[PDB]
Amino acid sequence: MNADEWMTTFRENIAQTWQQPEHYDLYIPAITWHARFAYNERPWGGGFGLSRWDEKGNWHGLYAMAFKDSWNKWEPIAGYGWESTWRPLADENFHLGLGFTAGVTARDNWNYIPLPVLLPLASVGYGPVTFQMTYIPGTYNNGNVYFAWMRFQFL
Ligand SMILES: CCCCCCCCCCCCOS(=O)(=O)O
Ligand SMILES: CCCCCCCCCCCCOS(=O)(=O)O
Ligand SMILES: CCCCCCCCCCCCOS(=O)(=O)O
Ligand SMILES: CCCCCCCCCCCCOS(=O)(=O)O
Ligand SMILES: CCCCCCCCCCCCOS(=O)(=O)O
Ligand SMILES: [Li+]
Repeated sequence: MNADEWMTTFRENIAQTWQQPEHYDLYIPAITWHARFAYNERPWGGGFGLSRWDEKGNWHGLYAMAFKDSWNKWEPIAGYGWESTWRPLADENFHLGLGFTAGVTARDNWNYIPLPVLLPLASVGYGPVTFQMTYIPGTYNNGNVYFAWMRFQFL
């Protein structure tokens, strides 16, 4: 795909989620686990966002969250999320998704200097209740971890 076009469509999709949002979400960090067991830490925090389901049935969100990181220091993050969404069952309320988030975070490790974030997203949910997650890539201490939250859609 073309990058000028891609960029305008991305920017467009962000602006429509801010200007014409459909719902709010409550984000409740739930669980982290490692991808390569030889896991279950439970982060404290929370967040809020705006979201919509588009004409293709795909999810868009703008969010702001804060959680305790792996040194038990507050870690804020804000960004955009998108998922390609499928509703494969007879009850259309079940939804499965895969996508990405782009945003900015900051950590105590680096004196809260802002850091750009680009990570994958996946989710499964029923109606307004969704278990959604990311994966932090890295080989050795850096990452290889999943982080999941409950997302409760309201209004
Ligand atoms: C509770 C959510 C907070 C999320 C982070 C802030 C989003 C900033 C605006 C994005 C839309 C860009 O604005 S627009 O004027 O181009 O449409
Ligand atoms: C860089 C900061 C990002 C915002 C985090 C929210 C701070 C609220 C104050 C709780 C202090 C600690 O309270 S405790 O519930 O953790 O004991
Ligand atoms: C739709 C909501 C999306 C929420 C995404 C949460 C990502 C948190 C981790 C940021 C990167 C941290 O990188 S680190 O290597 O410094 O840990
Ligand atoms: C937490 C796990 C997320 C998994 C995401 C991948 C979902 C792929 C589903 C295809 C749906 C079936 O096809 S459908 O065309 O009938 O909808
Ligand atoms: C639409 C009517 C109002 C919403 C209440 C639905 C409660 C769903 C709880 C389970 C979600 C579990 O996620 S699951 O999709 O894997 O089951
Ligand atoms: Li709404």
